Amino acid sequence: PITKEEKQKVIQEFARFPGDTGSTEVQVALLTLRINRLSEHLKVHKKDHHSHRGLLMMVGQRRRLLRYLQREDPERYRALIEKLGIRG
Amino acid sequence: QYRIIDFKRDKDGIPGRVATIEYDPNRSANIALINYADGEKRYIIAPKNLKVGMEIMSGPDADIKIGNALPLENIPVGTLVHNIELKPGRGGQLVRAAGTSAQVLGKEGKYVIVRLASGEVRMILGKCRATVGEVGNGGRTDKPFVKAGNKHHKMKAPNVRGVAMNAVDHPFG
RNA sequence: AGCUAGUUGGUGGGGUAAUGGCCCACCAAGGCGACGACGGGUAGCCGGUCUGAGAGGAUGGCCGGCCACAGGGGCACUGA
RNA sequence: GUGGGAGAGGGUGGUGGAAUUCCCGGAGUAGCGGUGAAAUGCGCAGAUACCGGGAGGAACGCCGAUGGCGAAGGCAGCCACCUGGUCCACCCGUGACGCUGAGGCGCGAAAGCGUGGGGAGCAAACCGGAUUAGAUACCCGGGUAGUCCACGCCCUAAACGAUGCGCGCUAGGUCUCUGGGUCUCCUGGGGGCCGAAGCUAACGCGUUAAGCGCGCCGCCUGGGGAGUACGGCCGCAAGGC
RNA sequence: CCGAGGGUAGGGCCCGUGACUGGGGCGAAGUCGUAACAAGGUAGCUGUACCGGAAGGUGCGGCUGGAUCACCUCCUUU
RNA sequence: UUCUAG
RNA sequence: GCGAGCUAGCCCUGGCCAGGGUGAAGCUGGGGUGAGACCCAGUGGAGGCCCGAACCGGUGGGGGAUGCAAACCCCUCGGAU
RNA sequence: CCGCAGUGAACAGGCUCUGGCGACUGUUUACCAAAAACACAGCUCUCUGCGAACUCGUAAGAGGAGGUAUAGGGAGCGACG
RNA sequence: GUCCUAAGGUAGCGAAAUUCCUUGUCGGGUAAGUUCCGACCUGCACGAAAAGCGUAACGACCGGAGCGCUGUCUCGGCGAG
Repeated sequence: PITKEEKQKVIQEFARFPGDTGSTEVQVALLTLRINRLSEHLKVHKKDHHSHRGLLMMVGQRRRLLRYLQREDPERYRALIEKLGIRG
Repeated sequence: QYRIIDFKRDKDGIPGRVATIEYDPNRSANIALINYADGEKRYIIAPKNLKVGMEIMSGPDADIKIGNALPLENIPVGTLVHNIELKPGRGGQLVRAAGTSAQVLGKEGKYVIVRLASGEVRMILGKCRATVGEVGNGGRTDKPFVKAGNKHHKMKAPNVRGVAMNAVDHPFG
């Protein structure tokens, strides 16, 4: 599972400003991290269709947050994608 | 390649290291070279599992460590095995790639119980051995001999059949 | 539910009152479609006309405009 | 964000009695079992009942509830492993990032199919017994596919609350669960019941709206033939859109 | 060279159309039966599966648009 | 258990 | 008693199939989704697979019937890693 | 550019429409018959725990099989649906 | 409504190569069609396991039809070895 101090090292990593506990930078970082150890969980455990559907909601939650930053500032969006590595 | 090899351990204290994946064509068994301590080897049983990186053996002692094998005496209850050690040392006493081995489903005095892989049940005896672990035969079943006749390719008798014949030919025939 | 070889564009050029793949050469391949393309069914389009409290339904023969056809199917001449 | 909290949401592994039917031993008789009354059936080669032992699936009593979770179907002996949703408090952080959704895309009862285990019990089909006029059904005695699991396929239904989703406005009394508080009660969610306004053709809904208003969706528009025929897509097929 | 027309071949959209046959609707009324509304007599309806002169029945799932106290466990409250 | 239509 | 230098088999051990055609697993790259399913394009080269010589055969017709021959000649045909 | 002809000669499928059986490449009755006959990949019952069961054998013994119930033998059909 | 039997043919098929009464009766194909092919089906005597209905591809298998083409035939008539 996700450790509490792991969560903070991620929040510290993505923050532009000391105190960024909640922002586009954190949401996507959280959701993408939550996407890579939930999908990892579904490969074994092939039939966890209740938690797969709850993942897919979160998959759509990511994209719409991503959508917003391109809608406003696509400059830091290219900086946010590359750093994470999503889109292909 | 038209040959046999191993089938029954009885020299122990020996270091059992899972030789390798020499999946083998000659008895429905798929075995890998088992590297012993001295260096003496053996294309050993195919009791599925025990990864390349060998790492096993047996012993008068114990070590259920899947695969591996000792006497009946030295064996759990509710256990699945093969290396069917029927009589006292008769080496293997059954289960050839016959995956579903036997399951010491209850033992008794100089007599240990066995679920007859094949399809029945009764008892063995004392020291009598047998190594747990699965088989190896990937359901060595099925698989299509399509527009041809694997058979032939058998090298394995088209000893073909008949039954209808024109005659009155061969035993009970 | 796919549609396309003159088909989409370009260079040069024939022809025409002259634009235009309009016809041709050579070149690159695009052009289109659910904001319904291709196909099928049916059709003279309107001013006006009948009806309708109305919005909206129908309809557009004679009078008028533009257009089409001259038994069916084409082509050229003379020529503003 | 953080900090708590609840739950039969899920899926992987694992263990726990209770009993059920079969199997070996003990004991011990003459009857059992069965209905509306019988009969078929079992049993003197000793059954039914009791004792003890075994093996095996399959559920999972009490707690358990008019209660709970969940997107829909649907989900309950304990165990831990991954994991989803969802709820109070701090008001910290982003800064309108939104609400609906043709098609798609995924799920998704139970029946069924495909292959590969397994099958204690239940049980269409089929088999006897009864039955009546007739018994292809109710009732009784048997018993197979299935029901069980892995994996892949179907996706249908009184799939129900017969009633899209979102936000916002319009008295209350009352039962219960969850989260917080100055915890005779106030607070936010959630569940049952009564009931003012109001809607209604009718019942009845009634801040869990069938009230009042805003978005965007799907569906209506006479009864049978029909939800069928034909063309099209889909399934191994039964069918299905 | 382009082309009106004519030919042989190949397909596509459709109307006609046929021994025969599936069903569907009429029609005075015919036979055989009870399925259904009162538990329609076994409450009914449904997805589906098998079977049965025919309505239907039995099984797995379920929905009540199922209801009485002719019986049990209790519940819920002054 | 069954007993047409007006 | 006699025989697989007949022929049907079976064991052991060598040799042999001129050319050509079709283009599955794979691996490379690109393709809307989370990874994928899965699509396409390239490469690729299987199959008792196709077209056919030698070689194996011996339907379908022709000749031959004191034949060339106690099964052969002619046209034809199937198989062809 | 030429002839009636331009794989010029020579080696080189007639195609189609339909039905029945067996699926299919096959294999076989040497000197008539290559077929809807056997063979099959594939199904189902099934005897067998080993020193197997069946086959040769006067007793050894071989076979089976250095196989071991995803196996070995007995079989009626002979994809797949 | 019954008499006997252990029950007393079910789903698919049908004059099939199991149907002699028969060139059965209707339909199509034709200038006529006792072969076909479709349909009925009183199945002289199909039927699920020596399977049953069908089935793409597949066959020197068997039977039915159309175009193409030729002395196969309307008698041929000439010629070469």
